[PDB]
Amino acid sequence: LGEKGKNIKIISKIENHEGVRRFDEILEASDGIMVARGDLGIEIPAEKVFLAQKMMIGRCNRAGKPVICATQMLESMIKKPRPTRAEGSDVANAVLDGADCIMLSGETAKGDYPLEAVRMQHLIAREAEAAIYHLQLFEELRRLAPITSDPTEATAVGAVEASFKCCSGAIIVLTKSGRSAHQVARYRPRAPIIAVTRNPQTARQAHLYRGIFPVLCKDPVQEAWAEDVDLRVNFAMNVGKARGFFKKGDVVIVLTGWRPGSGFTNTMRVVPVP
Amino acid sequence: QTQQLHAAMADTFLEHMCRLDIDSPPITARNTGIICTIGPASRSVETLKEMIKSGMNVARLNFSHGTHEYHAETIKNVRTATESFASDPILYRPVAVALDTKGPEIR
Amino acid sequence: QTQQLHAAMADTFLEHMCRLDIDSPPITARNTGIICTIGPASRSVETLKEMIKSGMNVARLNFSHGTHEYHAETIKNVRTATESFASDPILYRPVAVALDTKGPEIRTGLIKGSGTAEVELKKGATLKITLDNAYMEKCDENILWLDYKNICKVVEVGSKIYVDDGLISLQVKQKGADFLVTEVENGGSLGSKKGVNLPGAAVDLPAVSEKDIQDLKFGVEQDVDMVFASFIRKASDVHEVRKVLGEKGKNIKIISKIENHEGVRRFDEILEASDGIMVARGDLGIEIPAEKVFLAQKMMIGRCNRAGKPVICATQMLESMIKKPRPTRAEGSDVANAVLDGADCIMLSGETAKGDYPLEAVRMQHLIAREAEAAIYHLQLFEELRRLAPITSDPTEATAVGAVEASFKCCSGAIIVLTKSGRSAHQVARYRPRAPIIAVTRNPQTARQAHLYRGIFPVLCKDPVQEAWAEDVDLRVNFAMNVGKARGFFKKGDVVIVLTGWRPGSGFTNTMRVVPVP
Amino acid sequence: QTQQLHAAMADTFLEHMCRLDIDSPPITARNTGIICTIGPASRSVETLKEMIKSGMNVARLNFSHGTHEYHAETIKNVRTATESFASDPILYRPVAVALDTKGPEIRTGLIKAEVELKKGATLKITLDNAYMEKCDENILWLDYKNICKVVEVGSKIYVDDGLISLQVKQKGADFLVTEVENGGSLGSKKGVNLPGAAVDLPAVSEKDIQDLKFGVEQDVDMVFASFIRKASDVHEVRKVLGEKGKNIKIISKIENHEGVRRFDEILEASDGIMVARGDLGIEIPAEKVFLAQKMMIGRCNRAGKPVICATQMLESMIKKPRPTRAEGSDVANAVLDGADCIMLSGETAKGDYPLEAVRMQHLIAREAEAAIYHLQLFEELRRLAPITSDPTEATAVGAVEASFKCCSGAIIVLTKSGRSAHQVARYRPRAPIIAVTRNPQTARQAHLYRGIFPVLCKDPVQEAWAEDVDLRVNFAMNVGKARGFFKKGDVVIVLTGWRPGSGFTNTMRVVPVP
Amino acid sequence: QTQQLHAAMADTFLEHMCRLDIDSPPITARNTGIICTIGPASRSVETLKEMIKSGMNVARLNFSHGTHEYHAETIKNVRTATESFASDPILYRPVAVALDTKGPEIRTGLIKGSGTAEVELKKGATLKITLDNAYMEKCDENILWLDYKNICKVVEVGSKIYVDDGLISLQVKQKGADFLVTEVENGGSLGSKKGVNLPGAAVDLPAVSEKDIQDLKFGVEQDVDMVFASFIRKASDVHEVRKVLGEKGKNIKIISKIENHEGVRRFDEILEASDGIMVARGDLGIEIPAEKVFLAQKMMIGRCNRAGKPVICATQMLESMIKKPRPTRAEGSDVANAVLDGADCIMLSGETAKGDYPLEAVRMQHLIAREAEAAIYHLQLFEELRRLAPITSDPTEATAVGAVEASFKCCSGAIIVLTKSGRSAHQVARYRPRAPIIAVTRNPQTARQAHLYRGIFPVLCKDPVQEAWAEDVDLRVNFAMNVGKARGFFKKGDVVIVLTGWRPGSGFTNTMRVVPVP
Ligand SMILES: O=P(O)(O)OC[C@H]1O[C@](O)(COP(=O)(O)O)[C@@H](O)[C@@H]1O
Ligand SMILES: O=P(O)(O)OC[C@H]1O[C@](O)(COP(=O)(O)O)[C@@H](O)[C@@H]1O
Ligand SMILES: O=P(O)(O)OC[C@H]1O[C@](O)(COP(=O)(O)O)[C@@H](O)[C@@H]1O
Ligand SMILES: O=P(O)(O)OC[C@H]1O[C@](O)(COP(=O)(O)O)[C@@H](O)[C@@H]1O
Ligand SMILES: [Mg+2]
Ligand SMILES: [Mg+2]
Repeated sequence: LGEKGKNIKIISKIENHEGVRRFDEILEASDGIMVARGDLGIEIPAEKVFLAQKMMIGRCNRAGKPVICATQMLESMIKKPRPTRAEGSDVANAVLDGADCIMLSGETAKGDYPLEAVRMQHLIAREAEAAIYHLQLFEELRRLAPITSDPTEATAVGAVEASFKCCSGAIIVLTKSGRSAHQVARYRPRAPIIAVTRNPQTARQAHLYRGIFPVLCKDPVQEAWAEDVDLRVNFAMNVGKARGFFKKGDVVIVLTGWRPGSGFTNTMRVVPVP
Repeated sequence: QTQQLHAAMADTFLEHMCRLDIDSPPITARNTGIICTIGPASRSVETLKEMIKSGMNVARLNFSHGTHEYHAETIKNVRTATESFASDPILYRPVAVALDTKGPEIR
Repeated sequence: QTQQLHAAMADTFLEHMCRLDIDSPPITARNTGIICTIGPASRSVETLKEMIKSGMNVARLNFSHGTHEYHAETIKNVRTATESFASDPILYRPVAVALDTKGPEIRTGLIKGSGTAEVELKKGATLKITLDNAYMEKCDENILWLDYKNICKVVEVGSKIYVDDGLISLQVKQKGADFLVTEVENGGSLGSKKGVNLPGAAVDLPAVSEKDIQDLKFGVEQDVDMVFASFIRKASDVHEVRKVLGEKGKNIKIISKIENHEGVRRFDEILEASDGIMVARGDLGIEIPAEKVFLAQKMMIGRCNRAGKPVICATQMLESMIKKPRPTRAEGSDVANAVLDGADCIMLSGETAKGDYPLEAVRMQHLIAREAEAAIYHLQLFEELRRLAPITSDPTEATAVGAVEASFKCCSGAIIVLTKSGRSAHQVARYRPRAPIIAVTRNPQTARQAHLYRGIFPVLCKDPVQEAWAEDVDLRVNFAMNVGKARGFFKKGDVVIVLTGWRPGSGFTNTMRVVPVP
Repeated sequence: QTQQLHAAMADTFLEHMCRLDIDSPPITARNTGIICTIGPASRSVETLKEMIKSGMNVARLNFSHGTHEYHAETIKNVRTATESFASDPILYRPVAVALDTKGPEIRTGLIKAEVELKKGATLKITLDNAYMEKCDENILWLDYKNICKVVEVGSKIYVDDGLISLQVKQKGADFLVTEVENGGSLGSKKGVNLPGAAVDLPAVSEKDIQDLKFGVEQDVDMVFASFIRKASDVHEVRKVLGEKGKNIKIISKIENHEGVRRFDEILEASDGIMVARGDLGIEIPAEKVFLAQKMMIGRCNRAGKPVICATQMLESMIKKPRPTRAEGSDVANAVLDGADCIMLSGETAKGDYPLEAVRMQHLIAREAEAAIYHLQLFEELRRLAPITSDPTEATAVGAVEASFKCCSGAIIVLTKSGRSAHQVARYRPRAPIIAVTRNPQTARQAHLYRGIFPVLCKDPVQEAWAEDVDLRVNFAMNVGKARGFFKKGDVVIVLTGWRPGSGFTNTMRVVPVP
Repeated sequence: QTQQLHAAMADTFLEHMCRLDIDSPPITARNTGIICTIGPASRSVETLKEMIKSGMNVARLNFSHGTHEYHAETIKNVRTATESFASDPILYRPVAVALDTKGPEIRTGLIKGSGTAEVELKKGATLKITLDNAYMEKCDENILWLDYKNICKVVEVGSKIYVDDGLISLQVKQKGADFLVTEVENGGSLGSKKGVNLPGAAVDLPAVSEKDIQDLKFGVEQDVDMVFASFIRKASDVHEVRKVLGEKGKNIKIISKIENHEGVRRFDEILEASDGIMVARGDLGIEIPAEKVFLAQKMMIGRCNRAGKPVICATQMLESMIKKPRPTRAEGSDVANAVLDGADCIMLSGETAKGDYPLEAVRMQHLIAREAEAAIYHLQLFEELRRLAPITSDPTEATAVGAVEASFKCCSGAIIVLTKSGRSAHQVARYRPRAPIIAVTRNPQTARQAHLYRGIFPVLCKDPVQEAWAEDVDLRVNFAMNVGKARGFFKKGDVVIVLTGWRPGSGFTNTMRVVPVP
């Protein structure tokens, strides 16, 4: 990929026994992981795939790195407009395991019901997201995450804590590279993370992370930086209102930084929706 | 009563399971990203517009099959469909493009 | 480096997941019950012998189809296959017989006078629903007869009707006196005598039909172990089945199938009235939105685990194995997650009744169950079961939780339980030990009914009652030691937990012993 | 190697205990409030200067004894001592003044004092006064009119801080026929307790009224209200304080069985609670006091309301320069229980070693604060705290979470009324809460809350509000640096609001120390 | 609304605290062992009879003071008082004798020839310390003689010297040979033969002095149950005591007293080498800063609980009761917290040896212990003990944990344990049940030594050995049933847990029974 592709995310597909055995070193070198269950289920005994899936999702959640669950999730939908009960289960459990992304292959590439397959993944994901036991999940993520001096990590954990306490309709994050929004996603809030960015690649790459709902701000740069920041916050308020994530008077969490540029997110505000 | 909030408040995982409720509706927001492999069923601009509306976040291109010309056209169609919604910035959804390599294989 | 013991030691559920290891092999013991639907793919004595060898524990008879004569022959063949192994008591496996009722089903009639004919339905087309018996054997693309005379009373304009496992969907646009004008929403191929669902509707059909009455009476005559009662909506439905079984069938287990919105809403009263529950995902996934079925499954498994009542996960678990010798990744996942959820029993339907690979389906359920059982986070599971279980004066309950505790402490190869009615073994099962529960009984019904509970590996002792009671007890303990050694559950020198009582009879289990395998 | 951080990382409370380390030194910051009773051992300006230096945060004035003139002079001396440090605002420590009411006492007869008591005998108790002038083991009279409506045959009666026991054998009428259960030194006009009885004396006596009015005149920070039995008692004190004393904190003293039973309604009506173990340990069996102490601390922590542990904490220090091992244990366990403040009575009022007593409370508190198992404490506080829309509550919990994640040297909070700082304190961070205020009363009242280290900003109001906010943040940075809480480059949590005025704290910043 | 059962059921420790209830009365059974120092206030047969009735379990003899003749008489009186109750074996309470060594103490001389003569020392004043035995009897306001020859070689200039339980402090102003010159920082009433502490200094006195040898020898002759070894610094100190006791004292329990920095630092090796630990707070609180004592107390109790070794909390627990009939609130708190921390035993020193209210002190420890035992959060305690205790193949461990689990489940009135050496009962005590552990033994030393463990209520069976072993076992179980009934621990119909073994002799406990009280 070279210097020219240095910002392209590398997702390593784990496809065989070696990839599973050398998982930690692969994870550290990658931007994220795909649980490539198709080949994996040929490479290792089929009855062991759920072990490798839950191991990799767990380790990725622990690392704060995107994990994709892939292959045969709604396979019967290639030919039928409804999934089997095993398929509905599989989708729901991938989300409950903690997968950032779910995938469709033949269901959308060649099948008779691509839109029904997409819609079904949407319906299941959202049902499964409400069924997450956040109380245990957030306790465990906190207990297992290193104490660091990183102000952004501390702000991002503060934001998720606050979002649970006030039952917020969203966490609004201004981000240039996506990193601040990724850091929130790692702590798995219930509320959507509205990531406001002017970077179109950032907006696209943010879909790798659970709960990151990216919004691409097109509005021109306001004169006062504080006003340009407030403009982007207000943009996210407008998106949330339009999408029905929240209404006027509801509280949201807002993450910003103390100066322009990447790497300065250190401000968390609990704000009413105007 | 909404988004399994009764289950949310349980002191044990077992009680959490006991409280899962088919009559507790989810919130509007969906957090899990949806990746769709694009191929002949899903390649047209018109189908891709509906894929996006239905919740597609990432368009996967599988490089086991197809020419660069074929893939370049798919990518063009993805971008055409995506940008048809650019007129309203409030409602515009970003759509990513993923390249899935053939990798080392046997044929 | 065996049975996910590294994952077992984790302080968090998240770390437990991180530690799951594809190179950590399971124990030999498989705890989850395997229920197989018997049909033409699986009915011969010879096939049934292989089913049993492959891990079948319960033979399900589906009373939607077939005569009493057909069912009596299947039952006979099940018993023939089972008893062919009676020659070695150490290796003999008890096999239960389950009767699954038809219940308040709705079905269409014949496409153009044929059982196999199909027509296509296109999106947007008018299809007329008739109850005129003239069109009983004359269904087609334009006129569909179905067998529910009150359909028009319970449906309205804008109602959805689902035909054939909810694959075909209709919208009532126009309603007549004894007919319905519908528009095909989801089209496809329509064949004969397909299942019909009315998810919106309060369906007026009896809990226990006249056919269900005759079927249940036949079950008593045939000495069946359990009834899977279809479409249970309320406790009074369970009581109707119970009354029909009567004094003569009082020991037959009633498993209520939850397959509608009503069954879910009234779950608690149904559970209290039943011996256990089936999560009947087939109909359930048509009656309620498909994306909600996992919610209802995990709610019912959880509540059953909490009540210590058997729960079956059923339907489409390895569906693609009807046609293919290997399952899809969703199917592998589904089986593993039903186990991890807490299900006592997993089930096969079309996979064993009519498919091309019945033995492979059975084998696959066996393989997955055992892998998933090692992946259970017992540390949390046992803590939560204890915290949620009432303190009682019952000596057996106290002995059982103590035995389970002890089994975790010494990493025992088994819990051996002498039991007459099964209750003492059931009480152990409720606390979910890692180790198999070898339930030693002389009661053949007890041995068969024990497959309803996770971990209970029943052994039927056929040695005669030895005069000194202490010797008779030791004989049965030694029998279990021999079974466990032969099945490779444990070896000489390993420690096992042994549960007995202080006097013969029933209701006296109060003794827990930690014993070396001789 | 510091602050019990090894014990902090334990997965179980048992392993946490196993890891407690005498060679792991505490941080500089001490979070538990120290309340000192002022009396003849501690009343001089010069002694009070040392009291403050040694760590006294609150001067308690006991209104059981002494005139308004005496009390006015003590208050004047407290203020003289406190303000002698005002010259350096960075180092100045605010000092609160608490008025502890006399409350509804029951009293006896006269001696023209320690007489002989017939262990067994009988004593005639009437309300008309018959053996008024002489108190001998024979005949004794009382001031409590409604004695017979609240005590039955077989209800016990304590005399002289529980010293003399007596069981009621006959009513009543005005008369009471008794047996003697304990032998001791019978005084004159001595203290009477009625264990188990719901006493119907006024919550606010005529004396209490004059005292409470005097408190308002003297600008006291808080009232420690004696013998609170019910919510209506608290409302009475509140009404007596009136508009003029509307900002004075009411701390209800839990002194008997009724107060414990009606605890929830009392707590809801009060600003905080004192576990008044002295009277409580007479009214209820002594072996039950720890139950009521841990119940009340727990409920207060759950409510986020200040709780004071009081009475005999370092009792032997009245006569000795070191405490007993039971006393060191008691102080440490009150802190571990969750108490916001610890108190000194006779140890500072009348003892031979007041400064050593103060010093000892400060040393123990700080050792015990490092030994807290924050990991469990913070999980439990957050699980049990209501979800609300309140932005400051959400900000405060968020700040506490971030303080744990970056191991911050402090949580800096700008506060007008103290509420924002109180809201942080409720979640029990390890790091000190530097509460920056221009309100001198707020600075004094902040000592009621665990961890709140108040700093009184004297700097004038800058015209640009943003500059005035930054000025106060920088002031706190200077205090924290000077006190050795943190150094340049360390991270701290900073809490501010979106606009001037109380009620708008919604902003949490992770900031480096400049 | 009894035994804090509402608080018992709380999901959090914080809620558990919120639910503690002064109106919730404790059971009857008191689990925490009570150790009383015997001296002039308490050594009469008549007072000792009342100490036993009031709850004294262990009689501590402090060998800092008194002759062998004096101690022999005390021990004789303890035995006279104990044996006056032997007439009823059901009500007889075993009473242990503990020898507490002098150890490497430093003591002052006599004030002006007398052992009760007292100078009042002035603050700021000068005091000369000498090792010149000319002054050993002639101690006054300006001359103080110490018995530590090597004083000068270990104490530098500026060093702190503490006299009389640290109440008097002196600063090394002038350092010489054979003597020192100090100023009194903390003045006060200096008496005769008062303890001296050198917290800075590496004190080079022997672990086991020649006096300690004479004393331990005497202990062997007097058939003491246990030794409280003062000033243990290291494992080789424990090994020394063990070698001194020799073959003749091989069954005497060694309790290492932790009372200086080095002993805290070397805690793990000391614990491993000892039979248990005393938290000797008196010296410890002078040797290390007073404000650190609670840290060392909770560390040691925790590590002992984890090891399953007895831990004693000692010193000043009810100190004010020497002069007053009621304790201070700090003292009530201290007792309750030592129990809540997990101490097996609490101790009285001057409160029983020389105080005005020895029986009131004993009674108070009994009342507080029992209140605090109900306030234990057993849910967390038992979960943590399980999680932290190694999985082993040991059948007795597995049985003991099974037992405690069972006892929680059925809210049993007791755990009855037949034991020869005490070990099976010790193994149950390790897991901290709420219910008393009635340890039935024929071994009188076992019965006495069992008071070292929380919850073990030993009963000495006197009944002769029955020919049939099964009958002899049942006889001992029934004996324990009779004790429990008589003491009001339980009544007919209640359930109890019973632990026995499969054959006679130590090391075979493997049987747990849930039995109704006859
Ligand atoms: O997530 P990233 O890439 O670190 O970006 C977050 C940055 O965005 C901001 O909020 C706004 O920065 P810009 O105004 O430069 O876009 C910064 O204060 C903060 O450091
Ligand atoms: O589980 P159940 O039906 O109560 O049976 C357990 C019973 O089995 C026994 O272990 C053996 O009884 P039998 O000798 O009658 O077979 C009894 O002691 C015990 O009460
Ligand atoms: O704790 P309180 O009393 O609510 O005060 C906090 C207030 O202090 C501030 O940070 C500063 O307010 P002032 O400028 O009025 O002093 C406000 O933004 C915030 O609302
Ligand atoms: O605790 P210990 O010393 O191992 O003793 C327990 C022993 O006591 C018994 O219950 C009875 O043994 P005895 O009959 O020899 O006293 C044994 O079965 C068991 O092994
Ligand atoms: Mg069905
Ligand atoms: Mg000592």
